[PDB]
Amino acid sequence: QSALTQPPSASGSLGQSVTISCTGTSSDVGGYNYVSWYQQHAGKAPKVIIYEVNKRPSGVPDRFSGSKSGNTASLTVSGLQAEDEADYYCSSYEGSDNFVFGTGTKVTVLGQPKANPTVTLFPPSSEELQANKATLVCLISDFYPGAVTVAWKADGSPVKAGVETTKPSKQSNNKYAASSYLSLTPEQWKSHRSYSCQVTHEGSTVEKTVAPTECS
Amino acid sequence: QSALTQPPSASGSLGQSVTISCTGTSSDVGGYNYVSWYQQHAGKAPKVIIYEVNKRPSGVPDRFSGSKSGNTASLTVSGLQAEDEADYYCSSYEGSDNFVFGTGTKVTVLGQPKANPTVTLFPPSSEELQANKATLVCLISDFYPGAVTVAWKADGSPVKAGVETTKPSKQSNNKYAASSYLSLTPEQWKSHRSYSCQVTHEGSTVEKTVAPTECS
Ligand SMILES: COC(=O)[C@H](Cc1ccccc1)NC(=O)[C@@H](N)CC(=O)O
Ligand SMILES: COC(=O)[C@H](Cc1ccccc1)NC(=O)[C@@H](N)CC(=O)O
Repeated sequence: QSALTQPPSASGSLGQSVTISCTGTSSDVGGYNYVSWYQQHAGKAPKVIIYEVNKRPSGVPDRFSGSKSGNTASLTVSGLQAEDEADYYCSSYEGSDNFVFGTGTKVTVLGQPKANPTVTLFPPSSEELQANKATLVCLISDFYPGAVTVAWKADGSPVKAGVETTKPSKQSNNKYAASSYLSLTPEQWKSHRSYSCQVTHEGSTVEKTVAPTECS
Repeated sequence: QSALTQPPSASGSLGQSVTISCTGTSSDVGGYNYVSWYQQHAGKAPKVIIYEVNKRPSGVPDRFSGSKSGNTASLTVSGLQAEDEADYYCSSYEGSDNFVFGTGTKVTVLGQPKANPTVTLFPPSSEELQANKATLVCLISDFYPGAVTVAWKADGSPVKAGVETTKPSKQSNNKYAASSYLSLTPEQWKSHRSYSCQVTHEGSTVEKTVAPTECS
């Protein structure tokens, strides 16, 4: 019926350790030894890092370890790293082949070094302009925290109009990425001098420009 | 690792009957009758919706069926109810360590017409190769539901590492558009026949190839 009361948040520090614990009743959790832990990364397939309460599949490292106490098991992670930022779930065998999960926890490894973005501007394909099209993409990546402001200007004065930015998403490196594209026209692209993309991240503005190259 | 595989998106309207797949071939023993189907709404904890190919726990409406087709675990949400729009995972238990998890299928009760992705592959601008670096940006715009799958190949052969994908973000036209990039040294760049990016999205599989002919 109900889930296994799991806290909604935790916080650790690079090298430290954090114990995420979920609780239930003496019917599902409290009765057996099948309290397992999952871990999916921000809207992405789950993964198992614990089973039979205190155990791990031949992949999860030695920082992962949970153990059942009362009617509540609990996982803890030391050697805390940035890549550990994620939502964890707790399961537990119920009655008639029934399995129950926790209410979820989102652990945030604090103390994570701050990064300034790396803006890469791109000129329309050698083939984009062949189909009578032209769109520029401002690749903002490798930055942290996860908030940024992307802006576009024409030959010098604002261009805001026909610009689509996307939310910032974590990468494989535990930092963020994010693009922003402009849709021009070969003609709305040629009849100019230089377009530029501006990325303001934590009081640190970056700004690359672009000009037409004949070849690619 | 992602042995089990499934559509990026599977959508329909009310009444319809979407049919998610779990074609986790990867050959396997081709005899793992333990396939589960976790349903994961947004902002909530997953939950076994079907288990053992086709067994259903207490609760689950008959609207759901489960089955293995040679090497294909499928699920069907006939009469697609509104409250059925979520992410639908799938799995097979292996070696008590290998809990392989599908990749996730996000159902969507159609809210607007279907919009296929508009991928445009970008090569590293000359000025960038003038900084001893290459970045290939794959821009995917104008689609729906907001669920895409991106693959990378260098010379036809997959590019399993160095690739980055963003998370679908609604555009001003409420049409999703994500972006994927692959960072590589000018050498890797120049040392390959042609580079290709190819997103997935409900049947269609548009792929764009880019050759390293650059001006620098
Ligand atoms: C997979 O565990 C089992 O084989 C089944 C339960 C089950 C099977 C398939 C899907 C959900 C639940 N049996 C068990 O887990 C039991 N061996 C353990 C217990 O009674 O606590
Ligand atoms: C029915 O719920 C299950 O499948 C669970 C957990 C699980 C998690 C992720 C992927 C597959 C299985 N599986 C089981 O209980 C069994 N596969 C393990 C056992 O028999 O002890």
